[PDB]
Amino acid sequence: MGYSDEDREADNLRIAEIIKNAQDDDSKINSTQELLDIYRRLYPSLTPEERESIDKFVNEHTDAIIIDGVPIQGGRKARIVGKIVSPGVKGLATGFFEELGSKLAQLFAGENLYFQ
Repeated sequence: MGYSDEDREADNLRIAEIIKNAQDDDSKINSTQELLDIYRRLYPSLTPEERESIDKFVNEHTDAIIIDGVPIQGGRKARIVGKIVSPGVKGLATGFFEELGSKLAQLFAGENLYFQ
């Protein structure tokens, strides 16, 4: 259907590289932030029906990160530097970090959009 699958590999390469480049909890949890960037890349013109596929692996499949009475939704790690977070929530980010890698794998079959 598409005509640039070769370009998709570029974004996917980052997802896999993040997992392989991570081993410890602090490294993975901290690396998870970079993984989120790859997600927005596939948010150029996604539909509700199509995006539903990914939602099935985040909405009722992944967990959220409660920090400062302001947890996130949609399986993802928000930017929280120097906050009143706990050691029980910091680790939770790692649980989704690994799973996120596999999820982004399928997302590769669509498109991307770099910007910063």
